[PDB]
Amino acid sequence: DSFVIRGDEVRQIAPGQTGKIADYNYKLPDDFTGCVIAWNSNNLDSKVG
Amino acid sequence: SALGKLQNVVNQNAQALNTLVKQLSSNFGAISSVLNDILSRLDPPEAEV
Repeated sequence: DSFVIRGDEVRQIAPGQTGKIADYNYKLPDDFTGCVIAWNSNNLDSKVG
Repeated sequence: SALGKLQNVVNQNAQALNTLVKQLSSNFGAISSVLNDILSRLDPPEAEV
């Protein structure tokens, strides 16, 4: 699964986590197994305007 | 005082039952001794702890 979110929300992506994106956008099962990969994208996903 | 033999059985049963009932009001290390309060004060990931 691939998507782009804000900087402070990288911690919210975990089982048994509560938040606006956690509740209304993306929810992880409590028994989730796997790995999580995230990286900054200022060089690609940033515009002066 | 002739019937101590039959009184001892009743006393032992009542005292064992009383101890079993009274054992419910113990933290055992948890924050609170009632689980209804626990379920209504913390998120599940530590509520289960």
